[PDB]
Amino acid sequence: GPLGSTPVKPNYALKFTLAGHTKAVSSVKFSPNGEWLASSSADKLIKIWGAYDGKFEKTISGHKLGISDVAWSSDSNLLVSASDDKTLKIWDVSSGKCLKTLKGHSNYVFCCNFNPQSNLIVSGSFDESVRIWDVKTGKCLKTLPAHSDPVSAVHFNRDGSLIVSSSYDGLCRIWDTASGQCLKTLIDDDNPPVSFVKFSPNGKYILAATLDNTLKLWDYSKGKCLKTYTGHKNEKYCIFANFSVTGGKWIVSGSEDNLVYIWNLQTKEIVQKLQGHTDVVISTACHPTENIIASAALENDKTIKLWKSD
Amino acid sequence: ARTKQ
Repeated sequence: GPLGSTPVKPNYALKFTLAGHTKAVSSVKFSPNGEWLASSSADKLIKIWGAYDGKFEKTISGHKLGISDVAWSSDSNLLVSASDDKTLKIWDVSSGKCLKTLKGHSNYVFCCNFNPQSNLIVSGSFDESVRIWDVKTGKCLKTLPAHSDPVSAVHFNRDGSLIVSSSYDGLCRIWDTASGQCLKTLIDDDNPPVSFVKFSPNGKYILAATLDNTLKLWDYSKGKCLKTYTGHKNEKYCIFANFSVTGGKWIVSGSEDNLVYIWNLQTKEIVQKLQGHTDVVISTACHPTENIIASAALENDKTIKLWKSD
Repeated sequence: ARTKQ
């Protein structure tokens, strides 16, 4: 919009606060077609909300325990969610009904994701494994003995040929989806738990979060750390982190000081901090085409806020 | 749950 596309700093501003979840919100995700927003919560439910007006839409349910993650498919037609009931469920966002219940993990399922071709589901559990599922057959294709502690994040690259995973075991791993073979391990000489990780939108980099109030940008081919983003508080929870591109080029993340941080990807300088939540901001999301950010707070707050910028 | 430490 009106400010650059390479502005000095953006001016995100609160436009809506969504309320409905009776417990702590875990994550929020904008549909690929940018029309919706889905949120998972400790209250065992998933909620859909209009991306631009914030208006409540529907409540998809079925999980027996808490849901720590929820993700969309490319066609914006399905959702997958990681629950403490030890399962993952495929959902028809249209009918709100549960299509498949992926059974296999022996502990909580902490994270999940579809591949671009939406025929596969990657999952991360407490049991320290990473599983690849078949969306149609609802069966498990592989059980990667990925880490030696709980797995905090799982993500596919542009063509779903690679899977990146994180764990409290202080490790970041890249997997070959086809063979399930461990291709690379991003390591550190301190080994702080890795709370989050994700491929960049061009696939050349990995954005990772460690519980030492730090965010890192990695060149995975080279296995080198290019950027280090700091200034916030993250030592206890697994806060998702995003790549903002629609307007400027930022790295966005929730925080434990109840704020939302926005950093310049190149300079690593904080450019803006969104104030409004009254408890840790565990999840943020960046709108696919418009400068819209979606933040979600913990039980102490229980809301979701939508911020728009120029 | 992601909402618990």
